Amino acid sequence: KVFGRCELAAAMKRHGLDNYRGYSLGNWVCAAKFESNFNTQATNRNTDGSTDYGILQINSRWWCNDGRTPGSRNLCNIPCSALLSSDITASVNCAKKIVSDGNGMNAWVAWRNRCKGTDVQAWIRGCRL
Repeated sequence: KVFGRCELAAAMKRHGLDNYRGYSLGNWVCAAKFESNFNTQATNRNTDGSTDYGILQINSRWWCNDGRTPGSRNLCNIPCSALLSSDITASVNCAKKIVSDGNGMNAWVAWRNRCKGTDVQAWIRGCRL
C-alpha cells in the first residue's frame, strides 16, 4: 500500500509515534518519505547481505528474521515479512525499540543525512490533527 502524506501522519499519531523519545511527528513522516517513499512493500538489499524492510526500512541484521542473514539477531521477535503489511502496527512497535537503543533517530541514515536539523514541521502541514 502506498500511503498519502496525511494518511500516514494520522496512522503514526494513532499508534503513539508523535513525540516518542522527543521526536516530533514531522520527523517520523520525513524518515518514511525518504526511506520508502510511503510504500509499505519496499525492500532494499545492503552490501553486507542484510535487507531493509517496510515503510521505515528496518534491518534484518539486528531487528527481524528473513532466514538468509547469517549471524544476525531477531530483537523485535517478528518475521521480516510482517513489516511489509498494509497495517503499520508491526513497523511502529519495532521503530519504538530502535529509537530507544541509545543513538536516537541516527539509526536511520536517511533521517541523519536528509531530515535532521531541517524544518520537519512542513511534512505534517495541512493535515487535520
